[PDB]
Amino acid sequence: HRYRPGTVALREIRRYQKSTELLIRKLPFQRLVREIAQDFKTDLRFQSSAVMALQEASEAYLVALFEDTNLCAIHAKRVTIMPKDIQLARRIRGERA
Amino acid sequence: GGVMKPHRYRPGTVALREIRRYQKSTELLIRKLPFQRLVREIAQDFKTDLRFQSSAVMALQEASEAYLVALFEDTNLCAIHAKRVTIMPKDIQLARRIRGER
Amino acid sequence: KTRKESYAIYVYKVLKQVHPDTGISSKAMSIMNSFVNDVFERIAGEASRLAHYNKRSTITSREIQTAVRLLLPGELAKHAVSEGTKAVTKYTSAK
Amino acid sequence: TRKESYAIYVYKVLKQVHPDTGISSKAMSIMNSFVNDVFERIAGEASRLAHYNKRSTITSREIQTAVRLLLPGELAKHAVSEGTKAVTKYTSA
Amino acid sequence: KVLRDNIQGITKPAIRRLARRGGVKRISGLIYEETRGVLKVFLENVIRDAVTYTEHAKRKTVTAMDVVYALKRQGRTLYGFGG
Amino acid sequence: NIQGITKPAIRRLARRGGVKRISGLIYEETRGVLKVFLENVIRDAVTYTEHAKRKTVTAMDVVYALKRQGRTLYGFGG
Amino acid sequence: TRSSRAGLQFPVGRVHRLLRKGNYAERVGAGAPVYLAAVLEYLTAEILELAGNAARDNKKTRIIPRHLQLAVRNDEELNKLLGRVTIAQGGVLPNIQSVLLPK
Amino acid sequence: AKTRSSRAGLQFPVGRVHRLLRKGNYAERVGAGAPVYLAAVLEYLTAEILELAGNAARDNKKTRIIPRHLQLAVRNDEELNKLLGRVTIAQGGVLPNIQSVLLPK
Repeated sequence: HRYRPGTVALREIRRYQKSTELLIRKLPFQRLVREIAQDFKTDLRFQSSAVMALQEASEAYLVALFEDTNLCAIHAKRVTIMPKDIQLARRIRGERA
Repeated sequence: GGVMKPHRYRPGTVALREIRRYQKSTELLIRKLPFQRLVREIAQDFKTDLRFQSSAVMALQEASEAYLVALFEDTNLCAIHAKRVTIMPKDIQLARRIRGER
Repeated sequence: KTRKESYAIYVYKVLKQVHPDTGISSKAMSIMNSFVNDVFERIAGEASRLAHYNKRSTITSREIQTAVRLLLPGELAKHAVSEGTKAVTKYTSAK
Repeated sequence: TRKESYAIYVYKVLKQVHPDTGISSKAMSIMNSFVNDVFERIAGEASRLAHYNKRSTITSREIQTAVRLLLPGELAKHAVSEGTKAVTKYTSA
Repeated sequence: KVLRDNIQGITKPAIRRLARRGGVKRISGLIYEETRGVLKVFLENVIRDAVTYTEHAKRKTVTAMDVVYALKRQGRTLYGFGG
Repeated sequence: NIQGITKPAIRRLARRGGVKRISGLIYEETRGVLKVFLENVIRDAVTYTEHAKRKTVTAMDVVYALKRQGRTLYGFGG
Repeated sequence: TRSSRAGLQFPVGRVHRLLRKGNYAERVGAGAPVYLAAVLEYLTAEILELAGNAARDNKKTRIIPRHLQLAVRNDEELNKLLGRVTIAQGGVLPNIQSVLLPK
Repeated sequence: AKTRSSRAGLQFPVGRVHRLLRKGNYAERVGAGAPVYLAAVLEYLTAEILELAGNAARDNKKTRIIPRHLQLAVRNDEELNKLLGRVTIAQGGVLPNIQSVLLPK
């Protein structure tokens, strides 16, 4: 049949919140990191452990940011996070100007 | 034969006037002596028989007013994001949650 | 082969002291070691800042206690203080 | 007793930049606080770098990289240029 | 002399004035007590830290430097009173 | 390159964050925030590496970079 | 050792050495390494205690990071202490906002 | 010249900086170029801030720089503001700013 819109999302929330495995596949993330790093210095090497630490920190930060964003969107009587929500969150945090 | 009064202001105008007025000056807004009494009480409950340098109280009041002004700024931001114009308690709680305060 | 150090073994002894029939994973071991380093650093730095603030040259047990009372939340700090004072009294008892 | 301050040097700099402009006592205190704060931050960052590199001394390299970690882009760049220039002048003289 | 209910010394007009300096235009009635609570929390934390420093110092009087140290501890550094 | 952070991956992250409904422009905004965050952290990490006179960025350098930013990380020799 | 004399498991001498080499002050008294080691040992005892509890709840024999994250975040005081710390392989606590729940 | 500041052509006291570094337990030993470098950095930051502070005082037709000026200066300059983004200035006040939706139409 069909699941009503908005149900499979709840299942996935239960699913992902119970595990801890990283959610971004490694290789694209690593290539992004190397691209970004290149702009500060040429011919640079990275310990895989360093890349893993970068990914850990980045994903944890993103999850926290989304938590705050969902909180904002709920406050705005909404259920769909929208860019303005992230902007408000970061602004209050003090990260964005 | 009577005495008539000219008119009456629309609401919110003096709010804006006050806003600019207090955004131009810097003088402290909370009255001093109640603040000192409150601080003395709070310290008392942390430990009895403490005395204070006035300058210490002043620094405390400055930090408190600064903190509160920033808090109100963030509250106003939240109020606006909630398509409202009156700040409401839940706005403060949201601000303090996002700030990482408890 | 470089002889790098850690807190592992003592963490394991404590763990046995609280949950005798339990193990721990290597990644959790490293996490624990990082936690110990972090707390050590914070308390030590707070002690040093005390020492500077009071114009004195010695980070003593008293500095450690007051730093513990600055850094840790209420109940955790209370118990920290109790334990530390206890161990110190014992250490001065022996020699 | 002697209560050291950066008051005099701040005055010198001010007159260097604004000869015709005074500073209030409160402003002077604030400036002093800023100076001390920046000093402490840079010094702590440099000490941290020294420790991380298992090194027992602070050289102008540690200070320079500390500045690079602390100040923002243009501010850091000009500060670095000034620091290196002062170091070179001191070494020559 | 005992001190009691000094939190209400933070009168409504004062909180309104602050909110004006914060850019607020229209203030809900319940905002005042919530603001009182927030101020009480913040003051409790800062005074706990400052009193701690004073205790270590073995002083019966709180000095501005104690306040400044406490504030810097809270990641809320203050200029204008030394340090 | 940056786009390699696939939209569904962003969805997965958000789900772990507790989000139920996601907008289109979100994905790109999240990409931007991630790019900035990485930029800061990697900048600091390189700075640390450079002062070490090493061509290989180490984990420890990442750790100090995160600690500077008040985003302390555990599990990599803290 | 000195740990033996103080009823601790944590290496006092290690703490003493680190206190010296970390340039925290010119001179270091005698109690301080003992006290700091005792406090550290107490805290890690607490962390391990709760993490083992969690692992038992999850029916596991060896503590893995997820257990540590659960113990930390679920507890109020530990969570406050680790306010600015992200634990590798830690995840988040299960939590769904009401309005998102089905009606 | 005798003063090390004169050797480095600096207004700040290099000697005082050197003492401070040594009396701060930042490391076992202190190099000779670090006091000079740090003094130069401090001088540069002070000059940069004072420039804007004096300019602000001018804008308010005032001969003396008062805290309000220091605030205005720092908060208007993006980089300085970022350096002091977590700092409070006694008597600083705030930049005049009113949200758009609060303006009458």
